[PDB]
Amino acid sequence: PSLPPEIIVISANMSLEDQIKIARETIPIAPGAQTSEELGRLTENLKSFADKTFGGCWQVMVVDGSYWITQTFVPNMSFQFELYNRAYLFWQTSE
Amino acid sequence: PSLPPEIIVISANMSLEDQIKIARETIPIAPGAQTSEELGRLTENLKSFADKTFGGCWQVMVVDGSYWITQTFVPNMSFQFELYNRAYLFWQTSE
Repeated sequence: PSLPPEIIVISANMSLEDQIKIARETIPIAPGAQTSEELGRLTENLKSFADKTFGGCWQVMVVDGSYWITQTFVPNMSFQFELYNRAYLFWQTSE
Repeated sequence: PSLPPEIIVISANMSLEDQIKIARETIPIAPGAQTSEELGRLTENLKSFADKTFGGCWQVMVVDGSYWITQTFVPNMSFQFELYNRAYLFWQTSE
């Protein structure tokens, strides 16, 4: 057990186990979605996936493009990975 | 007064007054930067601007592209605007 090659990690504060099961849930339903409500309830079923599995309130952000974040202290789990040149940002916002 | 026409507001939890001074500081130095060594430390002198002016720790994310966030309760000031088709996201992470 390791992360699929399809998934390219940008950043993680997280166990591989939790990265992997984010992997498994994401890769099948993610590439189907292309314009805006495709993605709108995609993020939402990803958020709703995390809250069920990992606990707390989660924020899921999807990006088509390139980005730059200041670095600051970020308290909860965060996972950032590219799947087929589309970025996925996960933040647990509560426990 | 009002916001310059260049700035297209995506979301705000903020006074116009505080939105405007983000406009003021951003528009001159933001469009100049294209490289990652530019933008990487652009976000940073934007963050470092907000922390001095508005207080607390801020997270500034710049995007070249299109994006989708889940909707959730977001506690502090947040401003999101497009300037010359490059989006700028501000989050105060503490006060």
